[PDB]
Amino acid sequence: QQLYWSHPRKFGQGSRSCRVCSNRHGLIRKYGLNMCRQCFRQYAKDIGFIKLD
Amino acid sequence: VEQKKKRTFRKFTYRGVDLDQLLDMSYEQLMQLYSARQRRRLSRGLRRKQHSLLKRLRKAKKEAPPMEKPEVVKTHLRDMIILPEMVGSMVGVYNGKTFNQVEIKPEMIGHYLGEFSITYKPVKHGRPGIGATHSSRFIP
Amino acid sequence: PEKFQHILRVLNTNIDGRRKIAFAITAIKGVGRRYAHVVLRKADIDLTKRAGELTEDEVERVITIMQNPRQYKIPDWFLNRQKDVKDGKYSQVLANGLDNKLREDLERLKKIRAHRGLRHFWGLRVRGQHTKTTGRRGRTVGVSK
RNA sequence: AGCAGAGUGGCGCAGCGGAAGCGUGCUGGGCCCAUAACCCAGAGGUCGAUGGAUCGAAACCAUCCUCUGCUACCA
RNA sequence: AGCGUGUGCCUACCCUACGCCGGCAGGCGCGGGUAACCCGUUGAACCCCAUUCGUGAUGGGGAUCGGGGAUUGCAAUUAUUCCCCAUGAACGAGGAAUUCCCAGUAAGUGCGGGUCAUAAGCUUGCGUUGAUUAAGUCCCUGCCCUUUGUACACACCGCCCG
Repeated sequence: QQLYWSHPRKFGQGSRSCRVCSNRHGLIRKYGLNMCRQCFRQYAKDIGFIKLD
Repeated sequence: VEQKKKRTFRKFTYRGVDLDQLLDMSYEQLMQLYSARQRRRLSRGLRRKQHSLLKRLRKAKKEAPPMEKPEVVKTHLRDMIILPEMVGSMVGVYNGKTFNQVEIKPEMIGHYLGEFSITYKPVKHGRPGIGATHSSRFIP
Repeated sequence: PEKFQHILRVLNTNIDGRRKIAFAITAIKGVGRRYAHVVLRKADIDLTKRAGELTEDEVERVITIMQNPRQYKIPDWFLNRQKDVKDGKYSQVLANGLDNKLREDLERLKKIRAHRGLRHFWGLRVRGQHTKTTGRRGRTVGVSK
């Protein structure tokens, strides 16, 4: 078949992935996020936060 | 190569030593000649299948007739330090589509391959277009 | 007091006796203010008086301490040039030789015809800089009919 | 040949004893949601030659040449 | 001086005291921190006190540019970033216009977080120093309510005449 399929991803914006579906572009790490800012909003009601200010 | 006085003779020996000494040196003595960025690439790297290039150059240089240069070895690799042993070969270097061929001089040592092949058209102009300012507008 | 002399000529540039010694010397190219406050102290003279108050005996020593800096124990890193390139030594370059040296390195980078010499010859920025909004000499552009 | 004007610093007209004067145009900006109108901003530089006063001369004043305007003949 | 933050997390990675070596960037040896526990009694800047320069495109300004040294990475060229020497430009308070602001507020000044393998002139918060001017009005720009007029309702950026 092939002798390659991959090349070093060890740092950068391609070696971390966000939990929408493996979406990116929307660089995220904060306090152990790995969680997408669009959906973070939809989880304002869900637990982690309730808005108070 | 057809130059004189650029690495031997009166005027210019490569940081106090001729090309002839360099060829007998290992990389170890060679890198200690001041050119800081070079020293990273050797001490870290140590041949990550640059093997493919360096054998073809020596090989083609050998088999080629005397007083004539070889054909070409081609590369998509624009990165590799130009070295004394490489001199006299002819290398085509991929840009985005085009293999621009270059002869290697002893005066190019230390530099990269990719500095001798450009990857854009220098630029011409122009005649400013329409919206090229706060005036372009209207038609009906 | 001290009416003895004022403006004088030294190597390749005319230096006034109006200004303080260190700052006076800086006008000569290849010598900055940082380079001069060293060389005066190796010469073991005041920098707290004017350049017109130096004697001929003193200034004769200055240029010697300047042009052989390694032999008067100014470090190699503190020079303009360390291993010039293709000359094989540590060097210190001064006024009219600086320009001659400079013009060589331009010529060299068009000899090999690297990216550098092309950018030089075209009159465009050598280092990584945008030229889209940087420059102008030019700006008169029109499009109407 | 008599009289008159000029011999650009973008254009056209050439303003006066302080190195572009006037009018206009081109190019850019401003105002306005937008256009017009309106308001601002430009531009390598003895301005045909030979001289004098002068701080200086297209421009203060002469000596010469050339092109034209009006008048008009030598040829 | 304050708001914070920190390895044991994503897949290979943190914040750093102390000792030693180097001008510097940095290297190297050891130790602590799950954190009101260790870094950090956060021994920050402007400010404050004493020398030097002298009205000079000057030592103001640091653009452009040459050479050299380090760090990150698989790779640094069209210079990733950082450091050293040299080079020393525009710029000497800014037209027509225009923005924002009423009390710990404006302005000056530094710091933490965010993105981050390497890297803020950005954004988001925090302290520190701390004024002048107003206590009003519908003039301009715009908005709310009533009354009035309308050939308008795709609603005046409307409609319509020779």
